[PDB]
Amino acid sequence: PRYLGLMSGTSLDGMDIVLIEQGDRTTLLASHYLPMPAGLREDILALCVPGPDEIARAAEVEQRWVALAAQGVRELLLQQQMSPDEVRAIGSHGQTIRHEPARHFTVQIGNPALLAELTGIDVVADFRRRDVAAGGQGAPLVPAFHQALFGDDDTSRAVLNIGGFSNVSLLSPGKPVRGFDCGPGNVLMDAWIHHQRGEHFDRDGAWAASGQVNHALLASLLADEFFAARGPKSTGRERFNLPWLQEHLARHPALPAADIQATLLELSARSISESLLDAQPDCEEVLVCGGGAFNTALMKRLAMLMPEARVASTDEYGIPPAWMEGMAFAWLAHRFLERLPGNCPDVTGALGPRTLGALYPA
Amino acid sequence: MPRYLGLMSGTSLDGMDIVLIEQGDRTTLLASHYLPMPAGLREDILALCVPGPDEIARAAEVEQRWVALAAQGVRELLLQQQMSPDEVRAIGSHGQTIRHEPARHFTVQIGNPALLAELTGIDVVADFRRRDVAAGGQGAPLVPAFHQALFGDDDTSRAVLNIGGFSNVSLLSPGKPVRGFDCGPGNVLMDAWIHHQRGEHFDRDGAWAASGQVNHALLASLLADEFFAARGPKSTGRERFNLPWLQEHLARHPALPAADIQATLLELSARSISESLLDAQPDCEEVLVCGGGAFNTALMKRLAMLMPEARVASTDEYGIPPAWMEGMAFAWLAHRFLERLPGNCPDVTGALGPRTLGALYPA
Ligand SMILES: Nc1ncnc2c1ncn2[C@@H]1O[C@H](COP(=O)(O)OP(=O)(O)NP(=O)(O)O)[C@@H](O)[C@H]1O
Ligand SMILES: Nc1ncnc2c1ncn2[C@@H]1O[C@H](COP(=O)(O)OP(=O)(O)NP(=O)(O)O)[C@@H](O)[C@H]1O
Ligand SMILES: CC(=O)N[C@H]1[C@@H]2OC[C@@H](O2)[C@@H](O)[C@@H]1O[C@H](C)C(=O)O
Ligand SMILES: CC(=O)N[C@H]1[C@@H]2OC[C@@H](O2)[C@@H](O)[C@@H]1O[C@H](C)C(=O)O
Repeated sequence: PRYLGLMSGTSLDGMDIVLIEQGDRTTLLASHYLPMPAGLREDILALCVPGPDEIARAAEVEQRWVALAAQGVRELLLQQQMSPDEVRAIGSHGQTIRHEPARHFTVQIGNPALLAELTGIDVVADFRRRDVAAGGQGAPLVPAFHQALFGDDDTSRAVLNIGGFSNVSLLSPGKPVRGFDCGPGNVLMDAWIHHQRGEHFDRDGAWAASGQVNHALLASLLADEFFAARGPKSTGRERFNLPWLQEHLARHPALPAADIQATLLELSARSISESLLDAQPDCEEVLVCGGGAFNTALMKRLAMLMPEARVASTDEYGIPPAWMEGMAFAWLAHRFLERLPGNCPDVTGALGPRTLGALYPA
Repeated sequence: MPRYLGLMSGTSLDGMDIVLIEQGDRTTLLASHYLPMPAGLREDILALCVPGPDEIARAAEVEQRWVALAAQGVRELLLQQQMSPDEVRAIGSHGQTIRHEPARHFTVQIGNPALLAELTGIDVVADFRRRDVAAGGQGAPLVPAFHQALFGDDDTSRAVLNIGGFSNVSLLSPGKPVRGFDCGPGNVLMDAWIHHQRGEHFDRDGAWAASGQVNHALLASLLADEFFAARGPKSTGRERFNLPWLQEHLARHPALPAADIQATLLELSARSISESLLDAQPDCEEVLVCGGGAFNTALMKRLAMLMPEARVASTDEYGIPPAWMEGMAFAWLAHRFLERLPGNCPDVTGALGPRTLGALYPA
């Protein structure tokens, strides 16, 4: 059977649409990227902070989100010369607008009934909430998929997503899959360069690379309680955001903006490397996915901070780093429909294995 | 002959209805259980029915408590019936409407079905309205398909009329597609007015209304609302009919006695039902009344007088308790989802066509 996966992550760069075949293997068949319209991007970011009239605002924003998703699905199908009927189901994450696992809730918008109506394909959606209901963080969910791809008897591996947020899957032989969110990935580097220069992101980490790390600031940032925590943990824009950074910056006289950028890159690399090696000290291979894999400067620093391990993108292993998250949700649709568990209890802290998501039939 | 639970909490927020049916060749009400709505939860839910601050966080927390209460209701029914959760195929859960905006193409029912599934250990089918809305429909009312299944009769033009917080009718005309719509306020304003004035949750038997005098001028002004003039598919809710709405009209006429305003509100519900029902189904022979309005003696008497051509009676007279019809309908829709039989009526909702309604959250 073939499955579509739809992901729109933290970074709000665009929508990912993937087509896989699931048999004994998971094979990527096709992909399609649609950049996020600037208006829709702003309207989603506006829902990530508490504000007024959120029920109505969210209901309208998610109509536009779903329409874009359905358009992307249509475009992939046309490109591949396939009918919808050839696809078993779409696995749709939706869009996170609030993540408060401490308060036992997570909010992904993306009106699945409307996605089913527009695409003519069954939709499996709302994957995180059964994990949270069972006492879990609800995140990260990719570890079960990372296992399916890269679980190796002889090799101690970390599979590292660097999206807006970073998260790692620890694949240790003869051990439960573990993992967690490491902290910020691209989110603060993207925020800072956009705040300062109106750029979307820091191309190849060049701006960061042109600056010097500021020790006082780095120490300030790394002392956030999130970094000290071990075991299951998940985060989001609730914690790591421009106001948070500004608060730290206020405690010292002004710095060059590129030094701040440089420190933000070091924050990402340090929080990742230290949480990864704290959990899996005998790691021999770090398999990097997400768009952070294209930040040359970041990838260099990760290799330096983890000299024991080979740091490489998943491309080496036949999986494009950009499409890993899309692939995961396609996979999760399959897991739903076969009634196999989608969470990893030692990742999320949930009471046990759970079937994740909900079916909206065409 | 599988068994389904139905879980419903309507706009009146009086409480939570849990039903158990068997769905063989026909629908059989096996059991029911009623939970009063805790006062704090009722207020928290109402607070979400009007635009306000921090709604995403407030709704997420409120629904935790709604689901916990629903789950305890399910447990209590199963304990009373000496049943295991494994004996139930699925729960059909409407959730709780907090916003209904058909003209903006959205409707919002809270009630975290994944948590409901976790807590009950029973498969949940929820989120019934949004596929109909997706297909261009009102999303409401959804009972007509169930009403047709229960009471469809090729000999008799019947109307099945729910009088809850809001009123809605199912028009079962022999040889014709099922039609229907919300009629207007049911109990919502009579409840709101007596609570506003005296702190009562409802006007028992419509005795307070009956003591007052209908104000014909005020009545005409209320019935002049554009909603009442619309025909075909239409749906409404607290967004339209609420205390501010009444008060804008009250600031037309002099300082009326509160009992006269209550009498007027009763007549408003009676006239809006009678006028819309008769307009759509002049041939109506029987009006079968369900929902809590069936228990308002004064209202039922007025409906009878305003529709002298039809036999007006509660569904009790036809072997379904008026109180439990809605819960039964959602249990039935869980069934329809599983069998992939359509849940909507396009000539009711205005949708493009028949649709499978709801979403499955497996235990
Ligand atoms: N050439 C590059 N140099 C530096 N950073 C890059 C480059 N290309 C992409 N990025 C970063 O990667 C980010 C987007 O990665 P992505 O993995 O799509 O994030 P996401 O949206 O949070 N996750 P997803 O759901 O997988 O799309 C951008 O915002 C940039 O910060
Ligand atoms: N004895 C009675 N006399 C008068 N009114 C009554 C009586 N018993 C119940 N009611 C009314 O019935 C209402 C509740 O009916 P119910 O059928 O539970 O509505 P609901 O389902 O919550 N609303 P909705 O979702 O709009 O259909 C109460 O708020 C009262 O107004
Ligand atoms: C609540 C939420 O949307 N978390 C995202 C986010 O983006 C990265 C990281 O934080 C991860 O934990 C999760 O996404 C990926 C797809 C996951 O669940 O594995
Ligand atoms: C949006 C919404 O929840 N509408 C309710 C309300 O309560 C009565 C009436 O207005 C009806 O249209 C509907 O409920 C019943 C259960 C229905 O869908 O038939």
